[PDB]
Amino acid sequence: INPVNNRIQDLTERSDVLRGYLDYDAKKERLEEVNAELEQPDVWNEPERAQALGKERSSLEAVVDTLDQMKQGLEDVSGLLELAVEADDEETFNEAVAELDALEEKLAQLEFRRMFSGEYDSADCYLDIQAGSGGTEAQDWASMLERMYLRWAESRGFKTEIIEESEGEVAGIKSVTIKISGDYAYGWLRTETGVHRLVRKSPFDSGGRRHTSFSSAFVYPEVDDDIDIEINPADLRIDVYRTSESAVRITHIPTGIVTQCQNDRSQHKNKDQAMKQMKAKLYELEMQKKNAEKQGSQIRSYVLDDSRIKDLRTGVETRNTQAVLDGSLDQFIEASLKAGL
Amino acid sequence: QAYVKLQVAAGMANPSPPVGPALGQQGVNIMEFCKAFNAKTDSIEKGLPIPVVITVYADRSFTFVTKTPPAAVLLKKAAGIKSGSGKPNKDKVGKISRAQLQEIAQTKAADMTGADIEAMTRSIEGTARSMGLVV
Amino acid sequence: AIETLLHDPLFRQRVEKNKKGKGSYMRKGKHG
Repeated sequence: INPVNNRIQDLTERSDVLRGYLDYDAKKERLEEVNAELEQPDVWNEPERAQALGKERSSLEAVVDTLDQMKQGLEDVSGLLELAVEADDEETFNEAVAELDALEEKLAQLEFRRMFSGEYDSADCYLDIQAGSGGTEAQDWASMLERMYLRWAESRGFKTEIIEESEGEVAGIKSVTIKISGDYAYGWLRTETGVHRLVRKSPFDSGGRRHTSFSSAFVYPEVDDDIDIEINPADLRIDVYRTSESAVRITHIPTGIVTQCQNDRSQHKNKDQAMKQMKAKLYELEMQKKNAEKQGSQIRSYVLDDSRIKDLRTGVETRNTQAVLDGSLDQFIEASLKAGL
Repeated sequence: QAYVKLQVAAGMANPSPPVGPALGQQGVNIMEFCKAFNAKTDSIEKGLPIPVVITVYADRSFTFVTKTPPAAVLLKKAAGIKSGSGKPNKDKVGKISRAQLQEIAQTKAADMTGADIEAMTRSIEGTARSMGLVV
Repeated sequence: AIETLLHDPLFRQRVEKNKKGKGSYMRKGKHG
């Protein structure tokens, strides 16, 4: 029974948290005005507007209505439990124990929905880790980052694959494209776009000086065969180069951004892949622009000397640096998601 | 004379956001209809929707006779499911027994314009199938 | 424009000046 007891309160707490996150009062207010408008018969004369209003209302009701249900459902559960306690009957107790699960599940689902607001969160994505300016150290850092990300993916249950890798002459990697694959990958990883500041004492340096390196990650979802926009054949440049004949680089002239592929064996396959990547990138850029219209790049700082990692924007610190490196970065990502940046 | 069935759950008194102008399009007031609905409810269980005849006379005093609860909701209730099915032939969400369906059928008989309950049962079965539940 | 962003001086590899080692020597301390 102790676990059951624990579950009643915990669920309630999480519901409360969810409500807080929502900032439900505003939503309620919106619903109210909207409801009033709907009630007025002159709104339906203009059809499109009316439709829009209707659309607005229902969601508002439903989020709020869901919350209400949770509040009420929880209460009911509590009452049931109390009843069971009072009247020493097994069946009632069992019922009390059980009924709560469903509510919890519902709550979880709601939370998930809230989290993944964007349209392309569900789809798989292309992580892209490019090393810093510095030199060898930067490359090393990039490599480390890549390793971390792959481990994270593995932990999740994601199918990783290296689309492109460019190696650093001494050590590490100059740059690397990685295709992750699985359910809602982009929804997690889209937050982790940006620059990552490594700060450590350089083993590649002869002296024991403390170096500060950077590396960008850039994440974009796979949008092939669904999206209507296509690259203009004149703006698209194809280019071939040697593996490390097979590989293919693509270039776009107006925006001035490139994408490549070397994983496939023949040229044709590679080119197609590149095209796919490029279009996705374009889509991402367009959406970003849109967002901006509607409306520094460093996201995390890994300080390995003092042994603290601190996501900058969210403001969450952890000292288990090694763990984080090994792919225990879920915590940061979820925080980021919650924040809604 | 302006007769249409268009409403939600019986327990929700004065459903203005679901229905709104549809009930109060004609000269009859929004208060009255809701009140009537409430009155009707006291003899039966809350939670479920209920349709009713809306013969809107010129005197602003309407006659009304309730019908049986919605076919769908009743069907659902014996099944024990909230969401029915999305893409039912590809994968099955649930399933129903015929006896239960038959039982369900018999209780509606007053509103059902038909002598044979067998027919009703088969209709119910068909409906269930459509929804996405192989009998 | 990610490569250009990485290029900016903002993100150039800093190296912390020594206090006891090679570049140790300060002619004048932070305070007298």
